[PDB]
Amino acid sequence: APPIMGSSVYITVELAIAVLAILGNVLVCWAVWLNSNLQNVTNYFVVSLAAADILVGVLAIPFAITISTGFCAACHGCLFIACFVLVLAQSSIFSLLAIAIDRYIAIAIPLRYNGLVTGTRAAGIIAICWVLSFAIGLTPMLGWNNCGQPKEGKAHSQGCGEGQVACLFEDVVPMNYMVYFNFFACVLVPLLLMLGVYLRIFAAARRQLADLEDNWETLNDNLKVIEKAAQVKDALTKMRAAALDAQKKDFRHGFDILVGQIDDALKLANEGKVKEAQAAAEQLKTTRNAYIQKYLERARSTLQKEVHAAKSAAIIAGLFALCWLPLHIINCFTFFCPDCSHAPLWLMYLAIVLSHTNSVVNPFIYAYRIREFRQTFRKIIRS
Ligand SMILES: CC(C)CCC[C@@H](C)[C@H]1CC[C@H]2[C@@H]3CC=C4C[C@@H](O)CC[C@]4(C)[C@H]3CC[C@]12C
Ligand SMILES: CC(C)CCC[C@@H](C)[C@H]1CC[C@H]2[C@@H]3CC=C4C[C@@H](O)CC[C@]4(C)[C@H]3CC[C@]12C
Ligand SMILES: CC(C)CCC[C@@H](C)[C@H]1CC[C@H]2[C@@H]3CC=C4C[C@@H](O)CC[C@]4(C)[C@H]3CC[C@]12C
Ligand SMILES: CCn1c(=O)c2c(nc(/C=C\c3ccc(O)c(O)c3)n2C)n(CC)c1=O
Ligand SMILES: CCCCCCCC/C=C\CCCCCCCC(=O)O
Ligand SMILES: CCCCCCCC/C=C\CCCCCCCC(=O)O
Ligand code: NA
Repeated sequence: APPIMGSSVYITVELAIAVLAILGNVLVCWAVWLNSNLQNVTNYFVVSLAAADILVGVLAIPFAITISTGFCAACHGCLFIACFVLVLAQSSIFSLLAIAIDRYIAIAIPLRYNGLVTGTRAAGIIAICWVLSFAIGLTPMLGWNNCGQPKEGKAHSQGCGEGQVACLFEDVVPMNYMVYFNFFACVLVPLLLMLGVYLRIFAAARRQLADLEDNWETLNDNLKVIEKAAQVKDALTKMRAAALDAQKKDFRHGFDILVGQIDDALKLANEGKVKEAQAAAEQLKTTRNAYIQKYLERARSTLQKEVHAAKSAAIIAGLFALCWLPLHIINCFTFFCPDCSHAPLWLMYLAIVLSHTNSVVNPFIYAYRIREFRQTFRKIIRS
């Protein structure tokens, strides 16, 4: 069949993807500018991520359509066209990595976060990443390419002038750079690092919840042994150690009557007044229900709020890896198996449009998983 027929379908799908990539991600940057609640260090990385997805539809996708024609051009002008999308992919990887680290510091060392992670330092970190992404993505232009061994039979058949070449990715971009340098070092290694950071995040949160529950059960279980008891001095000692262990306002009050009531009943045991030491220790049961019980339930909800946020960010990085791995696996076959038959053009088309689809999914996740984004999105849509 005519080659223009199948080309029109691929061009149509690519042009539609760019429209959704530009529209949705601009809506993300608009919400962060208006709503001040969205103006935190974690969201400055998702705006840098949205800018990379906006630039995919404005530049990378139009570049991909020009590559498909095999037009004649200077080999270095062809290099910038074929390799610019690598600059945007590296920027997203660093943005995903930075997001995972931010949520780790928030759950591991929550007290120092506001002093550790500041808005003026992230603006330089984002700038450092974008400059480094241009270096990684444009590495073939520094000499690691195939401009010195041009395909003349393809250049003569295409009618290319002197100094030009049939602009094709697999012709000017070496496949050892794509597999060893791009996929392994710059993509796979940071992705595995992202998997490790999220493991330590979910485990630490599961341990903090378990530590809080046991500190509550130690406060309750030992309340039954003082009332059914030197035996009262033992439990009142496990009282305090577990009371301050759970200390990690109205709460600061409630702990003061708690540690105070346990202190009063403690000395009543050192001098033998057992029945009075008992009676002085069932009055702290009222303080437990009116103050210490409320602090524990509030911290459990706050813990879930941070975990839900860590889950949402973990989904974004997972969707990235799913949309980009099929393309890299196909390159591993072209490189590691020369006796294999090269992947057909339709499968390559499917791998290109699948990698482009990652520039559309992220604004959907924020609206579905982050309430503040969804509400802010509605105010702009209504107005
Ligand atoms: C602000 C935005 C839109 C700027 C966009 C700049 C783009 C469109 C420009 C900048 C550099 C340009 C390339 C530079 C060199 C060559 C080699 C030549 O033989 C064919 C054109 C080609 C391949 C150019 C295509 C267009 C190009 C990629
Ligand atoms: C990345 C996750 C979702 C797994 C997806 C599976 C993909 C990447 C796998 C499954 C089957 C694979 C194909 C199986 C056989 C061949 C024939 C060979 O001559 C070229 C590679 C090619 C065409 C493979 C390319 C990669 C492939 C399409
Ligand atoms: C951390 C995980 C996701 C890494 C993914 C593993 C990658 C690197 C693995 C999985 C499947 C592998 C391919 C499976 C089959 C073949 C055919 C063989 O004739 C050459 C090697 C080749 C082409 C392998 C190359 C490496 C490969 C692509
Ligand atoms: C993300 C990196 N990357 C690649 O890894 C790649 C590639 N193009 C090929 C393969 C050739 C090919 C693909 C589509 C076509 O229309 C065509 O005419 C030829 N590869 C292996 N693109 C260009 C779209 C690309 O940017
Ligand atoms: C929403 C994104 C809109 C993008 C609009 C631009 C899309 C088309 C871009 C340039 C097409 C490539 C130009 C190459 C000239 C023809 C090549 C040839 O005939 O040999
Ligand atoms: C939704 C289905 C779209 C079409 C299939 C998408 C991906 C299929 C996965 C791999 C199947 C193997 C494809 C290889 C084609 C034949 C290879 C050959 O001709 O030697
Ligand atoms: Na992206």
